[PDB]
Parts: sequence; structure tokens; C-alpha cells
Amino acid sequence: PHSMRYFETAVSRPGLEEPRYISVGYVDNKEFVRFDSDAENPRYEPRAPWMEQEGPEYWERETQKAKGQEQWFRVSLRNLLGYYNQSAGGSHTLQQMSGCDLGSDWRLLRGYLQFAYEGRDYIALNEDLKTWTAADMAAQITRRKWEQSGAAEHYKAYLEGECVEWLHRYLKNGNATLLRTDSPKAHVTHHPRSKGEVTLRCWALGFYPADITLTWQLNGEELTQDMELVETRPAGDGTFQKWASVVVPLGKEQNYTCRVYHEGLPEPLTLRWEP
Amino acid sequence: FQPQNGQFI
Amino acid sequence: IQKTPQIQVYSRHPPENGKPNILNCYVTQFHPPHIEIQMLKNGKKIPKVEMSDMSFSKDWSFYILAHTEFTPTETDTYACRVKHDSMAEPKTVYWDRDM
Repeated sequence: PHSMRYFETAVSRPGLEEPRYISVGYVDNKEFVRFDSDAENPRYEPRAPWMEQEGPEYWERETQKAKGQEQWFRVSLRNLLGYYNQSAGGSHTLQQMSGCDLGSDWRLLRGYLQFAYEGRDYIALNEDLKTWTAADMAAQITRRKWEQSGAAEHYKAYLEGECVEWLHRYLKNGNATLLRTDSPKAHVTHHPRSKGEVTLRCWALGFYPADITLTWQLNGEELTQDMELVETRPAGDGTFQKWASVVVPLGKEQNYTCRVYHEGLPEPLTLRWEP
Repeated sequence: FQPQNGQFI
Repeated sequence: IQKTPQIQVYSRHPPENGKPNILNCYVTQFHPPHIEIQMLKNGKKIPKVEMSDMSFSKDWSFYILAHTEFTPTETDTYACRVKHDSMAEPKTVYWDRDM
């Protein structure tokens, strides 16, 4: 159930100064490589400890392809200006997502190739890897252009070929690393509010990956009734945090339990307010 | 492995 | 073609007055990528703010993590102010120890 994606962005800025091009690679949703045109000496850079293995040749090759991509976005960016009737001196964004997913068997399960402009779907390659799904009128020009040139075939080759060969490779190099986990460490905090009623908040900190489940219960019953839940957030050190809470009637506090479910725990966690 | 785009949009 | 960013301001480790720590400002769901995030202490801009590199999620929106060293106390107030083209005015969110 692995995958590899390259998220590319090109943003034009006021003036005749070429746009900034940023390209980021992922394996199983983890950033492993990165390139930025703004940097001092622009080169592709390692972003996961297991990528330092690749010798000079690899980084050189990747750096070139990226310089080509940057030019490709420069050109494409001008054409869009026309498609939409935009003056040559504004702020624009062109994005691309490409990659492949491997199934249980490690065979290509699906390939991806999409673009967005100004934050919206523009044109995407279909699962068949031969037909396109343009999002609007403007995008039709491009779709017609790409059909009338077999542009789809070009991507198909990459998606079923190199994409798969290199994902297998990266998976081999960063095997155990990628498949790691850090269990969350939980604790409950008490906070006042309403006359009588009070708030109990269950915290989950230091866990990886970000997937986690926080539940509150009253007398063994899933209290999915009015529970505060923040979006999971990065702590900064590479781990995550998330918390859920509920408003409870004072005194009847120790009548509630928090349960934490995470892929890294030997067994789920249960904890209650501890004055 | 950075993919290299085909025809421009 | 704008998207109004969501902000969460929180510490990296559970707070303890006097103990050094790292204060976070996690900005998400915004577009375009250009944005100006400021972290404040008692109404003053903190000069030393690190910024994660630009990333965007599957729905095309961008997200970034701004953070800085800070040492909570009983009295000091910390906040995050986000300046983005999709809002005609900046949005400021305070650090709440209980969240």
C-alpha cells in the first residue's frame, strides 16, 4: 500500500523576474527530496536520512530534470496568461501532482497526473492513462492540444516505468525507517467553565505517524455527543499532537474515560482525570 | 525520481 | 481565487512557567502561497521566527509551520498574526495554555 508523489509549484511574481519553482517528493506521504529555485546554488536536496545514500550522479541528474521542469512551468505559465486573459504583471500559481500507488502485490495500482491553476483543478490524466478530464472551458484548449499530440502516452510510460522502479528502490533504502512509529503519551487536564459544569481535555503528544483516534466515554458509552476535537498538528520535532475534550458536570468527573488508539501502541490507552 | 513533463499546457 | 487560512497556536511541549520551550503557529488551507506570518509577545513582533518550507496538500491548498523559542510565564501573552491576500485585514490568534 505504498506510493510516491511529486508536488510541484511555480508562482509568478510582479515584474519581469522569472517565477519561483518549488518541487517536493514524497514516499508514503513523507517528504524525502526537495528542490527550490530561490536557493543559493539550486540543487535537489535529501530530506530523509535514508536518501543520503545516493551518490553525486543521482543528485546531478535530478537537479537537471528539475531545471527543465522549471523552464516547462515558465512557458506553461505564459500560455495560461492568454487562456484566461490576464495581464503579464500579476501573481499566478501553477501546481502539479504526479505519482504512483502500488497495491498489496507491489504492482502499479494507479498512476496520477494532475494540474491546478490559481488553486483549482485544471486538467487531470484519467485512470486509464490515455484520456483527460479538463475542469473547465479554458482547460479544453489544453486537452485538445494534448490529445492531438499523444501527450498521455509520455506520462503513461513514466507512471508504469520509472515511477515504479524508483519507488521500489526508495522503499528498499528507507525500509525500517519509513515503517516506524512513536506511541503517543497522553494525560488529561481539567478546566473550569459553566456554573457547575467543567471541561476535561485529553491530550495525545509526541506520536508518529499523524493517524490517531481519540474517544471519550461515559459509563462505557461512546460519548460522540458534543466533543471538542482539534485538527491533528505537527509539534515541530517531527511528531504530532491532537486533543479532544468534553464539558462534564462537576464532581461527576471521574465518571469519564479517555481512550487513545494509535498504530504504535502495544495496546490502546485508557486514562481518566487525576486530581 | 523527478518526472519530466511533456508538451506544455 | 482566494482561500482563508486556518490558524492553530500551540507549544511544542506542555507549558511550565520558566521552562524554555517552542511556540508554534500552524497555518493551513490558504492560497496563493505568499503569506506573511508574525508571532507576537505582549503586542511586539518577535524577530527570531523560523519558518518551515512551503508545502501543499492534495486539495491544492498550502500549509506552513512558524515557530519560535519562548519561555512561558504567568504574565506574558503570546500571539500569531497572519497576513494573507485572501483577507482584507490580518487575523490574530492568541496562545491559550489550555489548548
